[PDB]
Amino acid sequence: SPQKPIVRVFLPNKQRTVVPARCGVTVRDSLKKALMMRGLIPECCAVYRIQDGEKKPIGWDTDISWLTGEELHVEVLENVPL
Ligand SMILES: COc1cc(OC)c(/C=C/S(=O)(=O)Cc2ccc(OC)c(NCC(=O)O)c2)c(OC)c1
Repeated sequence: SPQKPIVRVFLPNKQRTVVPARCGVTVRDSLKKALMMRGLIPECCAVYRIQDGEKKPIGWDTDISWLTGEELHVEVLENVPL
């Protein structure tokens, strides 16, 4: 059934957006909107999601429709954060 699923991304500065689980869409497209909805840009950010007290670094080329229902984190790449 054509349901509208969503995945919420925590933007930089501890904000949070929500994007539909865009099928055939990479993180970059979906969450570049996410940045722009805060007024930010996808250039200076990285995308990785916090799991069990840990971090699972996602790829900007990752298909976002697999990350549905799961909240992501976008963290500013300042001086290459590990
Ligand atoms: C900060 O930048 C953004 C922040 C947003 O939010 C904080 C939204 C979007 C909010 S939203 O409410 O439209 C998400 C959304 C979509 C579909 C849903 O069901 C199908 C539901 N269901 C739960 C509910 O209705 O609350 C929620 C944003 O969108 C581009 C950008």
